[PDB]
Amino acid sequence: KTIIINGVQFNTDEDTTILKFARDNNIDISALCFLNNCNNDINKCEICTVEVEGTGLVTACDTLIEDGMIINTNSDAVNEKIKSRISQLLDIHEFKCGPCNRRENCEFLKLVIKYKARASKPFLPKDKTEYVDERSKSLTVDRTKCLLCGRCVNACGKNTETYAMKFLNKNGKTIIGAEDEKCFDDTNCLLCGQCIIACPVAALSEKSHMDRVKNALNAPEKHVIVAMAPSVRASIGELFNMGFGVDVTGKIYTALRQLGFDKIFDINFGADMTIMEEATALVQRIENNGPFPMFTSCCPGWVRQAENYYPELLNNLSSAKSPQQIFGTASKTYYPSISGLDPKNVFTVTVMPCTSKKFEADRPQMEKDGLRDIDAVITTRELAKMIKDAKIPFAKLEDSEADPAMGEYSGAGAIFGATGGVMEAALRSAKDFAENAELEDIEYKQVRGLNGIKEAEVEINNNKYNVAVINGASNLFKFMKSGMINEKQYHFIEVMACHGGCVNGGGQPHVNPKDLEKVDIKKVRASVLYNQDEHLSKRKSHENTALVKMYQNYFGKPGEGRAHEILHFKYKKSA
Ligand code: 402
Ligand code: SF4
Ligand code: SF4
Ligand code: SF4
Ligand code: SF4
Ligand code: FES
Ligand SMILES: [Mg+2]
Ligand SMILES: [Mg+2]
Repeated sequence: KTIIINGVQFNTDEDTTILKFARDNNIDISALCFLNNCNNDINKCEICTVEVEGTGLVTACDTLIEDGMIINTNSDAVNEKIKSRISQLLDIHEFKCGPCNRRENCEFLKLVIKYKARASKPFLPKDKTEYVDERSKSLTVDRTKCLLCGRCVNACGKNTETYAMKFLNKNGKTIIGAEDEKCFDDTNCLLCGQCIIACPVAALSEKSHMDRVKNALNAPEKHVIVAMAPSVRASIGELFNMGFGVDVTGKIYTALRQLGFDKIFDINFGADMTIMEEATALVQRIENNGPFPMFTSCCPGWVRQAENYYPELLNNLSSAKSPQQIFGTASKTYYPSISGLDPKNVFTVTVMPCTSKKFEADRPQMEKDGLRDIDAVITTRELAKMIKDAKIPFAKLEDSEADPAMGEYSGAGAIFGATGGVMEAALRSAKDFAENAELEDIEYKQVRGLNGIKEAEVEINNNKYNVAVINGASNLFKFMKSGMINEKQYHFIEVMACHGGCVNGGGQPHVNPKDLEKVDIKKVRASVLYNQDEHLSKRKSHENTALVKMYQNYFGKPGEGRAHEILHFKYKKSA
């Protein structure tokens, strides 16, 4: 094929779109509604408009290149078309970037600046209450910012296949939202926040917990613990112009101390706990020849998916609490026993790459004697915002260490944030538990990677067992519906709602689609975790000294008695 673009001749054999071919050859073509290899089929944004000689104006993002095409990407007609579309978007957009949470990384603002577009008449809604939905424990909608680009709908479709995010006809105009415009929590929505990640503007956000945290910090009698998820140390640096794949653990500890948190712990400790319980439970099921399979339960998105689509699997879920909740429980029980603090004055805050964690933390039964396991959950973005608001020079901070009591962790706990990490850690402990030995080779590279469905045959003590890692909610649906679950007998199955694992969580920093083309964000974020695992002395959860001390001195033997009674949570289906 011979393609003429802006007077430049190309000879190619590729069968692709104008947009992709142009961007492969460093030709600038703007785009908005195009993301995840699809656009808004109904109301195309037409920001990707180009001029094809003989045909007229076309959308580059969904138009294949053809031999003889003469394309102009920067003609006056094209620019006036694009500018017109952007102006029409501005007509329904509250253009107040000042207090906006996407001010520093908004795509729409970049487009407005680029094409110098102005609204025909500024959209200044006086009461935004009709435009805002904050009923959810995880997600919030601000339709004064919504461009109706459909990116959240497509992302929900491709990531979860639930289509919990839909186009709706409200009042006679189109909005996006949950089924029947209900609160997302009350639908089949997983609260995974992939829709947020896909959003180019501030229309979709996480349910803020920053005020809980601030009020707790400023409350004289409250002792505020903070603990960050595995993924946070591999991600937040992005929001401080430090680049991708940068380990910023120590800087985070320092920043948290400067924020005024009273205790600095780590969720990876909780991960080691979860492994302590779950590996024990797995060995128990192995020696009892059942029941099989056992599913992980640490992902609240997956838990909600099971609740809403496969309740019969609820009794197959591990009873071990997630690292977050198990850490919280221990923070309300064990921690006061080694600190002298009044448990009621303890306020436990987690930092998560996840929006669903907010819902998990606010589950009614996630408490004991009137004390919440977790009192607040802030996302990576929220923590970054809190750091910036405090004018803390994050990139220049010196490394500090976490408080040891519930802050030490192994590499096994460290790799939790990546798909297949929980599986690998769990196997590392379970083999040692079952064989009553301390094995050398602990790396299970078969369960790693971005493959949607991963399988492995592991040999434990005498026999062989089948494990599966489900990478993404849509892949859970595929795994179940295709009957892959019935092809063989599975014994242990990991499920993560977000493809790539928690490193690609709904509470993670937004990334420019261009940088998304430049960088494999999932592998790069996971690389930090695996690198931490490689260079750590202890690489098994049961080799965690602080954790071993905690079990020996307080909880006793895992998987039973005190440990089972306090550190476990069971989901029950309804009759
Ligand atoms: N609880 C918990 Fe987890 C741990 O440890 C996080 O904190 Fe994850 C991450 N990163 C998130 O959110 S949840 C799913 N299990 C894998 S990792
Ligand atoms: S969504 Fe973007 S363009 Fe709209 S107010 Fe916020 S920063 Fe400005
Ligand atoms: S919420 Fe965001 S992603 Fe969804 S249609 Fe509106 S602007 Fe697009
Ligand atoms: S939170 Fe997840 S399941 Fe719910 S609408 Fe958004 S992408 Fe879909
Ligand atoms: S994979 Fe991780 S970030 Fe995504 S919903 Fe599950 S726990 Fe949250
Ligand atoms: S980016 Fe092509 S129609 Fe929206
Ligand atoms: Mg299309
Ligand atoms: Mg305080």
